[PDB]
Amino acid sequence: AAKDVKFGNDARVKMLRGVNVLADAVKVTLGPKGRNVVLDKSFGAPTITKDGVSVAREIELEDKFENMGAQMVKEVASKANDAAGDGTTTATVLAQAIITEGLKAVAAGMNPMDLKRGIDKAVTAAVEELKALSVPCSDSKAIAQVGTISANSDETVGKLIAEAMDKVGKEGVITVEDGTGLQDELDVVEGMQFDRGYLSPYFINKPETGAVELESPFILLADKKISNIREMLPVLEAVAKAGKPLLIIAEDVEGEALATLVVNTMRGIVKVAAVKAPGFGDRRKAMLQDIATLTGGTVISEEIGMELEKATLEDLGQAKRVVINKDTTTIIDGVGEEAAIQGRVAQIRQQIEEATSDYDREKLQERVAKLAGGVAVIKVGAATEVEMKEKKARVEDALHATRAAVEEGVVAGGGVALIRVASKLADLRGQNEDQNVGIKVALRAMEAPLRQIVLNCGEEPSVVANTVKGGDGNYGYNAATEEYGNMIDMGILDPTKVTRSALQYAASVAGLMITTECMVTDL
Amino acid sequence: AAKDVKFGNDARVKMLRGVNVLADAVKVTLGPKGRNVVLDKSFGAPTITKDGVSVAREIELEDKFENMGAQMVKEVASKANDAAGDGTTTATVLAQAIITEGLKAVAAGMNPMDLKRGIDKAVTAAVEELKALSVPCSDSKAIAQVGTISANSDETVGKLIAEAMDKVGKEGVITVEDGTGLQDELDVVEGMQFDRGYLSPYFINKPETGAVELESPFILLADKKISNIREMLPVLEAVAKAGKPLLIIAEDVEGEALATLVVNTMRGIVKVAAVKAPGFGDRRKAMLQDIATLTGGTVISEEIGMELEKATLEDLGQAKRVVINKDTTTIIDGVGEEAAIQGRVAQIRQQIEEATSDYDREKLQERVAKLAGGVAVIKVGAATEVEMKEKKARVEDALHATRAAVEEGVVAGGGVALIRVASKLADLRGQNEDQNVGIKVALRAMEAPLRQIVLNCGEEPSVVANTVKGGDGNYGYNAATEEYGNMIDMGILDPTKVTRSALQYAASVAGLMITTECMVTDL
Amino acid sequence: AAKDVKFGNDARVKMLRGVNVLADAVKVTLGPKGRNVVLDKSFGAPTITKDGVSVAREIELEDKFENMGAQMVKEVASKANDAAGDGTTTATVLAQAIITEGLKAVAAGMNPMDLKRGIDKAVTAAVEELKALSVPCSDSKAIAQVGTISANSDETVGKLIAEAMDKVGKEGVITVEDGTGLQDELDVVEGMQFDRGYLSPYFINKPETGAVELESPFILLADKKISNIREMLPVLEAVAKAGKPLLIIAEDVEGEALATLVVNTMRGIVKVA
Amino acid sequence: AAKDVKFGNDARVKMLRGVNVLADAVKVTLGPKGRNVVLDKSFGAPTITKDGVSVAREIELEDKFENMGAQMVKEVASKANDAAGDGTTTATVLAQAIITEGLKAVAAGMNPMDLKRGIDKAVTAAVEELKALSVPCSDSKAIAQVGTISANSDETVGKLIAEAMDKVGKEGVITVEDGTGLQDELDVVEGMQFDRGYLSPYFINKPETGAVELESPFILLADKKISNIREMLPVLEAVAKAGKPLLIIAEDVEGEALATLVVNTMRGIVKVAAVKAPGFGDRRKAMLQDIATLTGGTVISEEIGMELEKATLEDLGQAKRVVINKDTTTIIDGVGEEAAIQGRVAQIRQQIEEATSDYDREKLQERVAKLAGGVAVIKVGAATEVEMKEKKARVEDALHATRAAVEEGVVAGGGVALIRVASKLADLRGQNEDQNVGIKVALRAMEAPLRQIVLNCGEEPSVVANTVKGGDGNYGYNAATEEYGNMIDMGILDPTKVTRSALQYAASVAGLMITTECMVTDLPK
Ligand SMILES: Nc1ncnc2c1ncn2[C@@H]1O[C@H](COP(=O)(O)OP(=O)(O)OP(=O)(O)O)[C@@H](O)[C@H]1O
Ligand SMILES: Nc1ncnc2c1ncn2[C@@H]1O[C@H](COP(=O)(O)OP(=O)(O)OP(=O)(O)O)[C@@H](O)[C@H]1O
Ligand SMILES: Nc1ncnc2c1ncn2[C@@H]1O[C@H](COP(=O)(O)OP(=O)(O)OP(=O)(O)O)[C@@H](O)[C@H]1O
Repeated sequence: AAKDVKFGNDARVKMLRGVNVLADAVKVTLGPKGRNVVLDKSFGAPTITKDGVSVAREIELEDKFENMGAQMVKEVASKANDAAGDGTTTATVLAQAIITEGLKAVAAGMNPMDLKRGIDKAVTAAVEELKALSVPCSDSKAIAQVGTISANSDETVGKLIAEAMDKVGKEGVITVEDGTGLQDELDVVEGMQFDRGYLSPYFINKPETGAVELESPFILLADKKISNIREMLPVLEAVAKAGKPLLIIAEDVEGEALATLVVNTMRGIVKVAAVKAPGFGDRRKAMLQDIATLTGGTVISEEIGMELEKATLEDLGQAKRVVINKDTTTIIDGVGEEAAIQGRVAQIRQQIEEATSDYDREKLQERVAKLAGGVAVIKVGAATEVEMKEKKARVEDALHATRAAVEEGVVAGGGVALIRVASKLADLRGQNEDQNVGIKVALRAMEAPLRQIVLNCGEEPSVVANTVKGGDGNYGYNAATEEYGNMIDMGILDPTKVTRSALQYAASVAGLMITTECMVTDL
Repeated sequence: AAKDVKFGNDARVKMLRGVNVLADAVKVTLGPKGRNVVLDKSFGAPTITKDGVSVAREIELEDKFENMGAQMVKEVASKANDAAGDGTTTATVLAQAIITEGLKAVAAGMNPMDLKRGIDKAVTAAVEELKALSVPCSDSKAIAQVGTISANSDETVGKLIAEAMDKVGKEGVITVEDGTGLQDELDVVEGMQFDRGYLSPYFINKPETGAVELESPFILLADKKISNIREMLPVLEAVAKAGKPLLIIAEDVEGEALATLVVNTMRGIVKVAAVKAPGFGDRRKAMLQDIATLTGGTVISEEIGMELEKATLEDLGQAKRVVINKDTTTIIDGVGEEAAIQGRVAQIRQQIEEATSDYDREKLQERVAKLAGGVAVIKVGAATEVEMKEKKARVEDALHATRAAVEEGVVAGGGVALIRVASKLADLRGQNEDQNVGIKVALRAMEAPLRQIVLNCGEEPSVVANTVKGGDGNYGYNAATEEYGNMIDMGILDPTKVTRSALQYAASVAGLMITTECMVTDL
Repeated sequence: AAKDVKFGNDARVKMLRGVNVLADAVKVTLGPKGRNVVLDKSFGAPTITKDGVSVAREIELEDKFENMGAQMVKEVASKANDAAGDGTTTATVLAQAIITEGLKAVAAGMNPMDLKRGIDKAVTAAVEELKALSVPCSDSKAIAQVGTISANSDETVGKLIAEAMDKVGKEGVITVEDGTGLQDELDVVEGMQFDRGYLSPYFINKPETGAVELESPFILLADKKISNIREMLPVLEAVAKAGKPLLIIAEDVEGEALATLVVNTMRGIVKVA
Repeated sequence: AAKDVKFGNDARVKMLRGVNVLADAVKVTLGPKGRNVVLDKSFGAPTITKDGVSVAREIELEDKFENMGAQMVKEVASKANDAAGDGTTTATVLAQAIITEGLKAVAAGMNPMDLKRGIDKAVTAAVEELKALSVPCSDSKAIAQVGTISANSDETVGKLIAEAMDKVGKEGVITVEDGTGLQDELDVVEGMQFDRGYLSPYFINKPETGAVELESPFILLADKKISNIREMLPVLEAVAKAGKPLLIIAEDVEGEALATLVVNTMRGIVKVAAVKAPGFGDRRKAMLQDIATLTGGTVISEEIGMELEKATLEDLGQAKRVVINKDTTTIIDGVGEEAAIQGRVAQIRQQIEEATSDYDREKLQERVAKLAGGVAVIKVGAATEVEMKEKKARVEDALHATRAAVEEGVVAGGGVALIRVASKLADLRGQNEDQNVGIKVALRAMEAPLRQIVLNCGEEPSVVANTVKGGDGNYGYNAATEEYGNMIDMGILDPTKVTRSALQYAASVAGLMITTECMVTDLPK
């Protein structure tokens, strides 16, 4: 295709206009005074959201160069949300600040590569500073605060997630799903979780979240890979009139002899899914036995001799709900038999007691933790479908923030930690004055979150920025109550991982992206 | 198609406008102060790169004549990257200089093919001069410098590749692949390398790099060609529900009874690849036996009598990663059995000990070198996908540059050695005054790299060119530290092959290219 | 009126277009086999000429840049004409060749004023060499042939110029008049010549001729400046009573007297030169 | 006519476009290797010139904003011309460099007026540095060289002006005239000069010349205001009966008399040129008495009683020639007796002796200087009237540049003065980063003329610039012979005053137009 090619300042200004559009569209959602935005959906109702990443995904400009810049910054939100699930808006704001100031410097005549290297030096120094300043998160009150603040100062969901992590432990799995009443409910039912994903991206359902859900699925388990379609056709055939969608768990699933002809055979009324089995050998076999007992099913093996053609509907497992994601797949509620589940739990506990090898002990302890923790289910209760998915977004963001906080720790909320590390990093210098200018641009950039939150409050940013810079420790500006105080006392806290990942991704993409002079695109 | 035909100066100026667009878009990436570009991608995120040859590949102009010029100079970068993998930007810059000055001479009325002969005489003299001035590369410090400078003065990757060539020797194979952490990692694992390529260009995966990759492939080996599809259908059928993609190694693979119906069978969910077996007869059989033992597989033969229908999933080989390229195909990691691999290594060593024929000894020594060197794997660790591929590009460029340097030698970096050989060639004269002016055009063109690098630094190109021309030996201008000194001492060195190939390709295409009077295109 | 600028090679190719237009339009008629060129007239029949000056006079192009290039070459052609009297086609043909090759060379990237200096040196050498190659024309026969060739190969004109040349010697003065008879009339009468032009171009009675021809005029001789026309009022009254053309020779003529004389000339009451 | 506004960076880029247009159009002809520029005339042949003033005069753009930018740079060029007389191309080239880097820097988000203050500080330091580096031009050989270079490398003109100052000393008054002979003529005749211009621009007989040149006029001296033209009615009648040009010198001229004189001049019935009365009070009256002695005239005053109406042809002064400049009037070969002039010289010398006030003593000293020194006349000699007037113009601006040189000093030409000063000022800093970048913009802009003239040579600007920077003292690049050396040795010099004024007004207009945010203009119609 014939290419329009732009050089230097023209390319950079088209880039920056597109990036400014996207960053405004995302930054209008930041902070407790953050304001939700409407994303058009052609198939259904318009979607309200405070979730930055879905927004940033939805932007696509008409001018090709502006669109390219917007895609480059959409990468920031995508990477940030995948890493942490929160702070994508923060990452985008840090981006926009860094690109704007770096482009001003470059327009002055600056070398962009030295800016890049200075930005890297400053951002790594900031990573070390936040690691020094990170505080462990505990007491179930800090976690509740993280959830509440993450959900736009929603105390009910913060309390609910605090109760959930109290019950299932700091490492238990919690699932957010559609509720039925007007109230959000907690349902900790028996379930299972294994770190595997779908084999083919054609199993993605109508929702664009990337996780496919099954309405009362039918569980099939296997450790030995079958050979021909005809051996597993009767099971499908039985499934084809069982009533319930089929999820198969195997060591590794092909595309040729399953996916192509299940797509060509079925138009998609009732879905069929196939997933990998984590582990290998005896560990995988024991895990499959545990899953089969949880779902009331059985595991086919060469040694047993029981075959797929002999397998019936009652022999195999069944679950009440199953959600499959690329990162990790969970069976939400497998009915099975409660007495059988308890007997298997006792058997695996005695397996722990007899075992003495460190690897065997730790994997069996992982098994008992998975069985005992269960799955917490969040029934998002609200009046409407728009409020359904909006509250789902805020609840999932709160859950992800709590996860990251217990993974790494917490620091002062509202970007105050950025102010403090910027004050601490004022002395960092680069190889030359060029790298010093880059570090100073990064310094100027890290107060962007506070300024943008205060702007979302309608208050003037520079006043608050200087007021916090005059402060120290955990003194900052509660935007919700429009007053200065200690966040740690009042519970405005960010997870350390969220902040660190956001700043890291933003610095990396911005440093690459301000060094760009030739832009080549279709006309 | 109706042809618009342009003659003489208007044709040549449209040509030159297109060439100038492409050459600017490539030359903005040269040197340590070289600055990255953005190439659009329709399927995914925009690609920020410093790789000049890619920049050449995605340039196409709206005016047909300008598009011709751009394509004919894109040929330069393609040929240069194929030959050496670095210096494509240098080749394009030498082109643009030569075409512009030759067009000025032709606009004066000067005869084109005598200019061509003068250019060839000068460029062959320059080849001999650089061969005289080439210095062998060794000590693992010069290699590290070549890698670092090749990767835009990136010292960490230079140290890493120095360690890699220290471990796997100066001739071992090194693979660059996607990493997982934020850090670039070195993983020297057991693998195989053999100079063979894919049979059909329809096996090219989604990446446009031309090398297909397989995630957990399944290895099949053969020395006797099967006859019918039905004999090898069960293996495929077994593969069709094995879980892993199938790579077949054979003497020579057909298209009629494999490729057509394997494209018609699968839609591209899981790939199936077939490659040629290097060598012939007993050498090919021994290589297949070695590869089957490396992957834990077996080789089908008429003498053995074991048949494809009798072959099972456990009988055949399996690898962790395999990347197939047209030039050379490598199995990155075949698990197999470490004890079996060591036993095969000892057996082949004893085969060396018993053998005395020079050809047998050298091929068995090639076998033991391939087995002992293994495969070095570079896990490109970075924050983002854009930084994934950008760091991959710079690391691969460093790899190719180090390969070329150890293949042929090194000279002064930044074109300083090219300046020196230009100074040494001031006395070369052609058959007539026309050829003399052609030689002088080549002479005035060979200072293009230094000028363009210094311009990328934003500095005064003329003072640097004159200062270096006043200098001698390895005295030149470090662009990174903006100062004049000895390149050998400060480690800025080019591979001799890269520079020689760039100048040869550029001179050939440019002299052949400035002779063009008529241009015939679609309207 | 605002001004539109054009700088760079685009301007150069523009006056190149203009000079090519004018230069071809005038070079067609060069030589004895010079082809006719027809020129429109606002009224009546269009004139048909082989005169390079005549065709070169009215060349003026619609767009301003090539018009201005045509005007520069028109300037040099008329300057050579007033310097020499002939060979204007030759001058502008030489101009076309030199400018075309010069613009080709400067567009080829050489230094323009270095080129100009080289051309100046070459043309100076050509000038001195043509002094070396020059041959005296003191003979009346070559005078007859050159007068013939200049006047469109008319031997009668060259012959008459030869006889007049013999009449007034080497540095005499020859003046053309109109004869009522079908034969040309050659005479020698004492007269006065001095290199002085008219105060105003409006004094010319015949615009095509370019000179003021007066028959039996009263001649006034003055060595003083005519600052006021009141000094010329009795002179005008006397010459109007007598009824003949009037010629004035004075040291200087100021704006007032010149303006009043111009007004009187366009009135049609007196003939004053 | 309605008014359209454009504020913000759009206005900035707009006048940047305008100044780039005009600045290139004038920078092409800079230097001895300056390329020709062709300009259309509404009638006849187009003019071809190397004069920066000429090309800069008729630049105006179709759209209003860049036209305005062109007009600011035009007015600064003309202001420097009237201040100095030469180097207008230099001033506007410096203007282009300073404004382009300044607008680039302000568009980079930093404070424009911090930048302007920094540029002002840097240019003030440059002014004091060039004062330090200025060399006296008392030597007649350097005077001949600078007169040569100013008048397009014509050694004859510089030589003639050199002998002119040899005739009338260091601070004498010299007027160029037209000589009928092919040879140049030089004479010295006692005359008058004073800093007074015409009442109306319509008094100028030659619009291209800009001055009123009159031969053998009747001169009227008055110390009173001409409120009514009825006072000038008998004078007009007498001068119309006599038939010569008329000069009026009066204290003030009101609107009525000026309008009536303008009507009379455009009628074509009389030649009347009126100028103000120079000086003030008793000094003005005394020097008007001196002028009356020089021309044989009489001073008319209301306080004395004798009025403008009671004027005869004998009472008015007379002279052989007069030239009334734009703000100056000079009288050559006055009729009045030299003995009376010598007596007046003695009287004002005794006034000097009895003078006690320094101001009055200096006024009497300049009175005796102008009354005794006289005026040199240089009559240009040539064959053609066209080259007559062209060499006359070359003499005019060459001598004006020579006077600028004599008043202040001379430095090596070719812009290397600016190059050396920029070398000596690399160390100065400002109060913040924006003042520092303003200093840097001024520094790297004041080096532009060398690069532009080398461009005009056809060579590479940067190599010559850095080589001359490396060279120290008066070492630089002869553009004429296109080779290095000392320009003093080969006589390539520029007056200190012209370059100093050029850079001063360039920095002034840059500081004023950098700080342009709102740009109002009339509507496109
Ligand atoms: N009362 C408050 N005072 C100060 N900062 C607050 C307050 N409430 C919330 N914040 C800050 O607002 C941010 C949370 O807002 P929000 O969840 O909308 O965006 P995010 O965490 O940057 O990312 P995302 O777009 O994924 O939601 C955190 O930085 C938190 O510290
Ligand atoms: N500090 C430096 N000083 C001088 N030259 C340098 C310096 N750093 C790098 N170079 C030169 O820059 C070039 C490497 O730049 P780069 O890798 O972008 O381009 P390339 O090698 O010409 O080709 P390609 O487009 O394939 O990368 C080499 O010629 C190297 O000598
Ligand atoms: N031989 C020379 N070598 C180098 N520079 C020279 C030489 N002769 C003159 N110059 C420089 O060239 C400039 C003279 O340019 P030019 O004669 O076109 O007019 P100007 O003085 O710049 O201005 P104006 O427009 O008022 O005529 C001066 O800056 C002078 O120093």
